[PDB]
Amino acid sequence: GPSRDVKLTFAQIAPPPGSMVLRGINPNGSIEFGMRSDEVVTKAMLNLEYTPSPSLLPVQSQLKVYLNDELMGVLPVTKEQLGKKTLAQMPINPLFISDFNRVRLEFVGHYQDVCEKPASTTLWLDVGRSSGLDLTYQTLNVKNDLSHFPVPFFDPSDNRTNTLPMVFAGAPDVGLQQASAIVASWFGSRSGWRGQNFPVLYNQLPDRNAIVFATNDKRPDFLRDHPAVKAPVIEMINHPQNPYVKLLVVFGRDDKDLLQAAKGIAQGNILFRGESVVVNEVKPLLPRKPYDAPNWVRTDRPVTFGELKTYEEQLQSSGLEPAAINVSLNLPPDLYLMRSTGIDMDINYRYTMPPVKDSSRMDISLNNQFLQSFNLSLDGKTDVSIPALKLGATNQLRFDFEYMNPMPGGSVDNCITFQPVQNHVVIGDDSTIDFSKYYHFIPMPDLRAFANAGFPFSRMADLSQTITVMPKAPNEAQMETLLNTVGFIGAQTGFPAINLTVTDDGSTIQGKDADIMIIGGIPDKLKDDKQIDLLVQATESWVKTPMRQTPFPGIVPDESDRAAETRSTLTSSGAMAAVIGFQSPYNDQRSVIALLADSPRGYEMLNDAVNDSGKRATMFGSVAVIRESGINSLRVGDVYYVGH
Amino acid sequence: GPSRDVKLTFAQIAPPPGSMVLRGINPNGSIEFGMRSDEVVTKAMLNLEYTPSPSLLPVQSQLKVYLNDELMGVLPVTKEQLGKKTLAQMPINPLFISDFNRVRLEFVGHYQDVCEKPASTTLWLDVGRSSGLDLTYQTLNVKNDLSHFPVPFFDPSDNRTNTLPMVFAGAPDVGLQQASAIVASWFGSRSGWRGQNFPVLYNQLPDRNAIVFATNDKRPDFLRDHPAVKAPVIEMINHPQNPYVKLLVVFGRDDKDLLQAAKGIAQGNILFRGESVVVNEVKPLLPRKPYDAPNWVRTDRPVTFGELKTYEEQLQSSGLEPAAINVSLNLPPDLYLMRSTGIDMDINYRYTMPPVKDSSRMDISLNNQFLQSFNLSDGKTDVSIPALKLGATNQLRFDFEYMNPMPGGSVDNCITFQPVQNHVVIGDDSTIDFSKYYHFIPMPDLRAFANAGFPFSRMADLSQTITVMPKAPNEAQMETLLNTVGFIGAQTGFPAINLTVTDDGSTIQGKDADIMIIGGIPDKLKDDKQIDLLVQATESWVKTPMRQTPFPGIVPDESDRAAETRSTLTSSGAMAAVIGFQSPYNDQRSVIALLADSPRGYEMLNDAVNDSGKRATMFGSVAVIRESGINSLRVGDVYYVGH
Repeated sequence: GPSRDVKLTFAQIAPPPGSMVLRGINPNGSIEFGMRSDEVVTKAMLNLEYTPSPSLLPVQSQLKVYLNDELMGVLPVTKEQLGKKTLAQMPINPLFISDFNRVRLEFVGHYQDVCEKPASTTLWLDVGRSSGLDLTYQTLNVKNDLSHFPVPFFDPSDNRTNTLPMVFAGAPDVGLQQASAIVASWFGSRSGWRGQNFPVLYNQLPDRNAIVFATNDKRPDFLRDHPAVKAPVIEMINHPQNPYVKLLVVFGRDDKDLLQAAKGIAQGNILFRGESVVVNEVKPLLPRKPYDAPNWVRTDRPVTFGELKTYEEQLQSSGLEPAAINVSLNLPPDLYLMRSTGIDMDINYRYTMPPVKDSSRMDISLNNQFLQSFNLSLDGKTDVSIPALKLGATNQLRFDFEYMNPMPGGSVDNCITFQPVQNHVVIGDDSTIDFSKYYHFIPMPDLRAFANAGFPFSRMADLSQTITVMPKAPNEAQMETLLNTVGFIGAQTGFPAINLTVTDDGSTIQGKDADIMIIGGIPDKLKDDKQIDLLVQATESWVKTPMRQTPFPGIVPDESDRAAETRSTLTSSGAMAAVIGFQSPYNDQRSVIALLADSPRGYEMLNDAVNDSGKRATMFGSVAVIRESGINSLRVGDVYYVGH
Repeated sequence: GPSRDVKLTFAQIAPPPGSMVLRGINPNGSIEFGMRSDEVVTKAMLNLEYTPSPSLLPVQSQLKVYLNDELMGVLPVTKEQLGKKTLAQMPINPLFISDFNRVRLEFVGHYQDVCEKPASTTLWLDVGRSSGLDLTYQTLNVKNDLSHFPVPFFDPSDNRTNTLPMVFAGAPDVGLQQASAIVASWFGSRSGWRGQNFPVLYNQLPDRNAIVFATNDKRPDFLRDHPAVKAPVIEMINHPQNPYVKLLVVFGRDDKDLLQAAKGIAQGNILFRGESVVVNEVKPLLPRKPYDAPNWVRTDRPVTFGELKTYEEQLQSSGLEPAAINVSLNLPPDLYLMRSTGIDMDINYRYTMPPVKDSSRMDISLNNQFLQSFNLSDGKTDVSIPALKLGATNQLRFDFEYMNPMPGGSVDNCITFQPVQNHVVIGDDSTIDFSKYYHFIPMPDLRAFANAGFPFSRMADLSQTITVMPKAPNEAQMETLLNTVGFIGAQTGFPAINLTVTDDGSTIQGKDADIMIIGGIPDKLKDDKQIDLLVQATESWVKTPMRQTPFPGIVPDESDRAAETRSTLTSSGAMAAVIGFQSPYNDQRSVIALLADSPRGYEMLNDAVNDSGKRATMFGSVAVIRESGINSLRVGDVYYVGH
């Protein structure tokens, strides 16, 4: 079977800073990696480029490698490697590996053997960011059972961006488009932060796990002599060229049957069994609530920290120096602070009584911004008022415990020291955080929330109040960008779009209360609003520039730094994509976000910018222009507030 | 491609104390540099001529060399070189170099082993300012794509002056002059504090990247083969001799199309695509308000610290000794307060609560001068800044001075530990009022012009600004015009797009706008009243204002600033005269004249206007720039601008 040779380095598995330093207080460095439970590793090796300390002793210092609680090897320090950068090759036995492994490097060092100062900064060993673990994956044969779903298509263990191409049969219909969008949104919600890309190709066949859409009419070229189905059925067959890649052929009589199948897949994914699964009836019971997403916190009532734990071992730490506890809480980017009172949180922290009252403080930080420090000299219910002014869509709350332990040293001749004792730190699980007093009222025309959270469309979980307009007979690129943006919206939230509406005519939205989404060409029905700032055409394009451009604006905007100063029009022969956001001419409380290109290369740029989270989270303002030189954003046009 | 050896001394890249000392509380010494993004660094080595402390332990004390959090090598101190001067060269791996690199040196020291105490002045390692980085840049070939604009001409990762020569077609008319001035203003505004220089050549291709201006009738050299165009196009072609340098060719049917192309390049440059960009329609919607410049602070509303960061972690610090938090305020030089109460600001600082009140404080200072102090024993303090040094640019520095009352045990039992760090943060919500001021100042001086360009930069777009130029100017006068326009544009944050370049004095008669004389003073001017330093290329006369006292009062006096003697003399050298006076047509408008007597004088004037060290030392109403520097004096009548 096929076997790839991936060589992951130390710059994408190690902490953000990269090169880690192994001191005496934190001598453990862990890097995590896993396989998709289908491919088997072979010929795995670890290359370490470390530079020991010139002070530590040669033989009494060593670097231990632990794959999973098993010492794979021990590299000692020699007299020549005392202060020189040395390359060490460590073999990794491909037998103790599992679905998820954490290679842990532990460094022990001793510079003095008589009166060594524990936790001294003279001893250190830092691995280089050029290190890497080279391992080859070999693909095995899948059992071909729909019970394991979506394991063969999408495995949550893989950290690489999910690549799931969808193959239509050319010129999708109205129902087929919305069903494919539902499936893509479900896959994006299943993926999450991993990032998802759906390369769509018509009447072709890739060499990767794909999804084949069939409706008993306009079937792909290779779905020949297949019997018609009475009800929507989902069958998992193999590729005819090679049996080492599994497809997903969804069937149905008409577009409505395929939509029912997609709804059953997105919702009833827990009843999948065997190989073929027939859907017969799917009906809801009650609608969803606004601003209610599984990934977003509950703003209606205070939520405990127990509902904000990714793993059970998040709210506890140990060791000579207790590490900082980091918690993530996603919330909608509509929190507007009116009374400047902030949020009130009660932290029920339990700590260790220090030997002396030396103020082993504890600090709370929000996005690397110190909020307040509490003395430490044992649960305490403190009412912490957070002066929150930069609460966006995603943040990170850090509780650090700066422990300083005085150790009796004695005198010059009477050198006596004590080894450090480990301190246990735990945050109270009953601790709560309140977000009820925060209101929902913000400037609408900004798309920073759209790129970070998708707020304009993600008002409700199932996207009921959203209408996406598509051009007649879409090509590959238009459907590709549609699927990509729908999957991104679904991943930013926690629930897929089940009640989304797709239309091919631009006059069908006249008189409806919904958020309009333009994917291809802006229809002439609403193009006359003139609030659309940047328009991309075959070769011409005109943009409007504001009066003042500030890198960091204030909390409340002003009508003086957003008015269009000059309008510049020009034409060229290059590629350029545009992301614009304006007010709908049919309602004063809804918005329209349009992603538009002109050429296939522009669509490719738009897809590369939307799929990747590095280039997408760097846009703000009202308008964004994506070109070969990345993406440039500007805040032009009048501002209109949304909310109450 | 050509290789240029570069030696960056430690003086021009480190903070301006000259040298850096690495103590036990501040062992981090940082050095920032950048890469042009179109060149690759090869054979980079770091030299260090440092002195350690003699009380250091030889093996248990070393220094690191981190390049973007990557240890290139560690240097220990041997017993023989414990107190002596130590020179060491370390090879730097060019693979980890990026657009903006920060080399941080960390020093670890241990003078004792059983009872060593931090914050002690017995252990130290100081690097002299004789060291520097030795690296050889190697240019590459860009993709010739206009989407990366103005990347090949101006990179935000550079630190040296941006020399951008502009090749015209010879004897440019008013339209070409105005277009070149607009382009130079835009480039200077994009550059900013990096320094701007715009040499001009006629039918001479330069070595560096340049901009070519064409008209389809007076075609310059090496462009006769290019076919005629139907509309103003912007194309970036390669230099025929050496392709590693790029030239920006601007075409147009006539001067009006060239001006339109320049206006489009200035404003509509965010959507350049591929190559040969055709600009057709560039029209404005509404005019610009006075005192509306991006770099200058907004006076219509109270301004917060969020709009004055220009950074990400400027309002916060950490470590044992929290570094000072500096915020720069760029105010216009036209500010007058009769109430004399001073501007009030609402500081919302917060800090780490120390264990016991030990008189740890925070000092707020302005222009490197102590202003106020607050004890740390989390607030909305109203601080009234006395307006005594508020000029055109300043620096507001909050320095959190701490001292930790850490115990040390008894004489027979000394305790050991590691000192804890403390974080400080101001918060991007502290506002400062600036609407309680008026715009009324006596303006015969040149300090506001040299520092901010006030009389001409009242409107960021230079709408009411008339610059005269001689008939068929040479390279020197055009260079002077381009340089002064670029400087005015860089002091502000908006390109001068609506400036008016004229050639005859008939347009000056009956027009409400400031005057900028470059070539020479016209006949209607230089009436020998309120005008000094008339240089007829042979002799010159200067007036002494009866007194020359450094550091005058805030409000100037009229008894001292009065002409006493008119000394006339003929010489054989070269001089440049900067003269500021009042226009006879309008009382509010003013006339600034930058003139020279000889080509060497024009060169000295261009050099003075280009740099910034010799420009900040210019004040008064008259400035004479000779081969021995610039000397200024305040003479003439006083006229007030403002209501």
